[PDB]
Amino acid sequence: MNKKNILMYGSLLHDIGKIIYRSGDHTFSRGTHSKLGHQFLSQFSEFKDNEVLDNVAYHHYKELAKANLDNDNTAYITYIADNIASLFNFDKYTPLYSVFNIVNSEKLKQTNGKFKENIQYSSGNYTTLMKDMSHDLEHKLSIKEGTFPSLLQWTESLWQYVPSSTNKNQLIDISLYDHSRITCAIASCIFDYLNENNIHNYKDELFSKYENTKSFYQKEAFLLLSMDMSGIQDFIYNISGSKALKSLRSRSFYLELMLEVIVDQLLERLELARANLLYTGGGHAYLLVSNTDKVKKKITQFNNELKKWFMSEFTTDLSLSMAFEKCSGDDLMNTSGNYRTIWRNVSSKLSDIKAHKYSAEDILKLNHFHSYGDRECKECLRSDIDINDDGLCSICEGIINISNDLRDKSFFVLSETGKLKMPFNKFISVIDYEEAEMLVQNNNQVRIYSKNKPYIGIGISTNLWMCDYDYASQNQDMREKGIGSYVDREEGVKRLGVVRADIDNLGATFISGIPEKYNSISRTATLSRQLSLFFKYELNHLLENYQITAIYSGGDDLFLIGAWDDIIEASIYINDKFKEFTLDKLTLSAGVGMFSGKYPVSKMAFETWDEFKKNILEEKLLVLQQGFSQTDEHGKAFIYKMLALLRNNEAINIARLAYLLARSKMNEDFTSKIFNWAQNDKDKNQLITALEYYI
Amino acid sequence: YSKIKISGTIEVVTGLHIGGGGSPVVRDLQTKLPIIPGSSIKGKMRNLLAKHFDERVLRLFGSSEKGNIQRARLQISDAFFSEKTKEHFAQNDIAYTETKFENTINRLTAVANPRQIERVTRGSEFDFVFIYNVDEESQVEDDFENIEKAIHLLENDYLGGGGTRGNGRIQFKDTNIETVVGEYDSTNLKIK
Amino acid sequence: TKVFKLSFKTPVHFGKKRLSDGEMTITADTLFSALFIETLQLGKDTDWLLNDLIISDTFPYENELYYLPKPLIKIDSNHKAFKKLKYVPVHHYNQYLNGELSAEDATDLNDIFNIGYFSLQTKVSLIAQETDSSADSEPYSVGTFTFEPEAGLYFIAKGSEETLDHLNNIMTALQYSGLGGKRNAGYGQFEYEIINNQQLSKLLNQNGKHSILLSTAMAKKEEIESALKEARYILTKRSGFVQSTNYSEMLVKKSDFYSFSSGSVFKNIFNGDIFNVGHNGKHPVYRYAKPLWLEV
Ligand SMILES: Nc1ncnc2c1ncn2[C@@H]1O[C@H](COP(=O)(O)OP(=O)(O)OP(=O)(O)O)[C@@H](O)[C@H]1O
Ligand SMILES: Nc1ncnc2c1ncn2[C@@H]1O[C@H](COP(=O)(O)OP(=O)(O)OP(=O)(O)O)[C@@H](O)[C@H]1O
Repeated sequence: MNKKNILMYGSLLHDIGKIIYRSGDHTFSRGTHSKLGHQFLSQFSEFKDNEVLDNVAYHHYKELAKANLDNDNTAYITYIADNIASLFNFDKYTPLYSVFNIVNSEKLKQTNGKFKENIQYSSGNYTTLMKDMSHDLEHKLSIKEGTFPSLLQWTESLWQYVPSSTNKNQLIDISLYDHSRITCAIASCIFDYLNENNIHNYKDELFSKYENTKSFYQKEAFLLLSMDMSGIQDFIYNISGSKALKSLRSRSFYLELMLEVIVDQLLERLELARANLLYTGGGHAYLLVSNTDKVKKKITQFNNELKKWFMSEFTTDLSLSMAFEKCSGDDLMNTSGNYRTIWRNVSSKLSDIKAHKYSAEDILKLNHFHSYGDRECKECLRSDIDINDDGLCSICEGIINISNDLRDKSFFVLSETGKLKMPFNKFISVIDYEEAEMLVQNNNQVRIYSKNKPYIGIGISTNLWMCDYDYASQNQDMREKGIGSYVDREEGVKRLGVVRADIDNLGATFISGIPEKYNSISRTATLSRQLSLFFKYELNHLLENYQITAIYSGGDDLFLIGAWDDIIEASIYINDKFKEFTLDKLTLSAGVGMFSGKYPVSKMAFETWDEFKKNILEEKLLVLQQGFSQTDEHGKAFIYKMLALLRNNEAINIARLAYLLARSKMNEDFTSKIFNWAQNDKDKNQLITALEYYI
Repeated sequence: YSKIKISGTIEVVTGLHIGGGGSPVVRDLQTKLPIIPGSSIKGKMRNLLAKHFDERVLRLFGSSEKGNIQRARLQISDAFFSEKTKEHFAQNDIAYTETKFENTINRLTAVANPRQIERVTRGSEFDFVFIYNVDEESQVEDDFENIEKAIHLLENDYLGGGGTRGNGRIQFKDTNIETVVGEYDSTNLKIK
Repeated sequence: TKVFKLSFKTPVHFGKKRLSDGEMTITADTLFSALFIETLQLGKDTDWLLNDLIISDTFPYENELYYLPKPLIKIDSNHKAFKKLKYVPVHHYNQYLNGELSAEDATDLNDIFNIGYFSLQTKVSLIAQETDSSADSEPYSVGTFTFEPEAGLYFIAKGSEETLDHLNNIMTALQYSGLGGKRNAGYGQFEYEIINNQQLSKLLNQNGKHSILLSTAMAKKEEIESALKEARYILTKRSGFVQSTNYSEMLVKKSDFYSFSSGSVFKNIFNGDIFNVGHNGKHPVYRYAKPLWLEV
């Protein structure tokens, strides 16, 4: 095996022995984690590679003291990597803690919650996980050059809530999956930096003396890279046609998959692993790559090619900017909070290299092409693109095709023919799992992108996360239906609802984070993963009982559209369920408006807690609904006269409203409560809102 | 090249209903006073003056969609409540909008389903401005004859919805015609 | 070097891509186009007011506060509160250029920036077979903006005194035409007043090293290489149709043109030019690209 792949396959399993010791029913070597893990991996044909066994068995100082390994043996990089990612009585039942508590615990420290109140884990669980991983390791896992992403996926599937270090004296918030992933990432970066910079006897380069060791932490061997999609909003919100629902779910997905293919292709160029990706979503992506001249030269060339492409189709609507910054490993161990400095510095370099975007010859070429062009796509508000039948270009029709194909099929394939046009001379088509398999033994150079589906284990199984829900398919006709399919609800006015939400404390949370003591790469990485998985699974589950289709969701943007009443109810449910998952540390701000059917959705988008739930919805709305339910003949006329009196805030109007309520036939309690509320400004505004909701 | 200004005020003889909201009526989203759009004036005037007969219709309002292009020669703006109507309604304490309750009768069933349609108050006054871009000297007499006949027709017709059902009758008072650009005389042109 | 103040009293549609779109301010492209069309309608001579007049974009005002765009200058600290901000009044502009603006001040300035609101007015078109027989109406939408009783837009123009006298005459002609989209349907008339504000004059007549581009410009072919040495800028595809060029309006459409936005910052000044976007036409069609520089 390539020595880099040896680092990969060994590193990602360095602390495997922990799950084995913690098991207790699998403690063959009750001495140290290293020897036990070494013994466990040593029965299986595929992972019968020996140097991987050395890597796993020697991940710690004491063991390495006597292994007499070569001055070049991959395990040494593993040692430094685990140290970088990082009195010692490990309690096997230690419950994992959610990072979200600690984030804003500086202001308000709440009772540390935990995953599965005072929960505790038990021994047999680990034994079961041992069984499961032996099963997958005999039947699903196999060793080849290209299966490393699959190994990473299975680690992701099995370990995301098994605590990594169970030290009683440390704030336990790292899953073993996170520890393993970041260790593998750092190991890859170290290997490239050392191999490129003409050092081979790594035992003497690193391990020899702690002062020399400390220098290696100080050498700037790492580069952090950033990405940013420029023109999200105007590309996603330039729709006027009749397939508003169908396009938007598809345009949003096409842009998302564009970001994903860019990042994957870049990683392929730099010969790095999928682990080095730390965050994707929205338009940003962060990559941790090697600090070599080779890597930087490739990055410059790849930026050139990408920018030339994006000019060759869009020219203002979409562009990508990348920037990188030297950083030293000493900064990754939260030595002087300098992680925050370097992270802000790369952010500034990005925000200031999005200024100078086009060279001189570029802007000349943009302005001097006198070309015979037709006019603007009805669906896609764009002139430059070249229309065809029904006043639609080829790209918009491909978007419509992928829109039709979304609901029934789940796997997404990157191939040379496809349907939609992908950056580096590729295309996407759509298939099913049997078809995916058939492509797999065909050995086509393919990647599979899925609809939130693990347990794939198929070729390049890449469980990309995207919240695809639509109540429109729950009707008797499974085919996707238009925006009128929610308008035509008779339980209230035939109108639409749209909701937008932003995390208020998210800039600080990814940047400031937990102060002065938990600011490693590992801990911010796990926080990122937690927020991402929340917005890419939990929405799908939470939205089930609601007549809503999910448009764009992820990062910190929540964009859902559906029936009026349903949008309000789902918004309240989502706010509460979020406050649960963030342990009441992070807040959401959201806006919901009433928009009539058949409006150009590009135009409705540009228009768009405890108080509203407890005071308005729960008390006033309920008593009002009961009041009208008990007493008939109170049609929209009576309610609207109530409005007519209320909105004009005058005392003579208060007397008139008293007369009107007297002429009604409600129970004395209802009338009395209404009149008492009407006497008070806050209460009367709330009453106005509540009765307006009644209609 | 001169620009002729036709200004005046229009009274709502019977209640008016433009109802862009529907059944609300068009308003301004801050002042909360109703307005009467220029599009309404122009559309109804065009329909009437055309049904009266063409080239003149193309001349006054301009179509430019039939393989030849003609620029609009009459510009119509919106109208708004005058200060006089506002002060009068305030002093006498009159609301600005009336709401009429209506009803429908089914046949073979005789169950009534009611409606609720909002209507601008009788007596309200709207101030309007028209502009005439005289691009040809030798046609101003003809074009004001046409606009005279159009206004005469609108006097005897309705604006907005439900006019067959009894609303929208308007009146035109206090029209003055002044020349505001150029050196063309307008002391002989006439509009009721 | 006078400035013009525009009051409207009728809602205006200004447009970016579709008739249901609404925009608050417009650029020197549309302004210069309007002045040109009114000059031709008047039958006056066009050479004088072609190659001597410099116009800045439109910039909004409130009761007694005047506004200019945000310089895209590199401030080294949130990177959030400044992003949501577009315009900075004349009082605090030098403060912004020299870092004397604080985050709470940014929140306050944003809070005070209520200078108009947006709306969509619905309309129907019954010229269709509803005239003839059973046939649905075809509702369409328009996008409008309305200013509060003490808002509007303003210009900054400079040139010889004779050029400014001509500009005054043409503006008097224009105040009774429109400055927007659906002019003939009842949108966009205005009354204008010429006022000399001491502070804006002071701001315009400084001397510095940077430059803030207040209009939309594009350097000529032979100066762009040295023009773009150190700059921070945004490009905008500016498109649109033309009025009375060939037979079919739908067939005639200006070639797309890109120009720097109205906030870009430059080291080396460039003069602009009135660029043709013309082809397949009976007369040249002009687009405007000449900068009005603010030197600090
Ligand atoms: N497909 C999408 N549809 C809708 N919103 C999206 C989509 N992808 C991302 N977004 C959200 O839209 C927000 C606004 O994107 P925007 O156009 O402002 O781009 P940006 O990355 O912030 O660049 P810029 O700084 O130039 O504005 C993003 O921050 C993201 O949360
Ligand atoms: N998990 C995340 N990790 C890192 N950055 C994130 C994450 N989620 C969202 N973001 C960032 O948030 C941006 C979205 O900006 P948006 O305007 O929606 O809100 P914001 O400015 O972050 O929020 P606020 O101003 O309320 O703090 C994305 O472009 C991205 O850079």
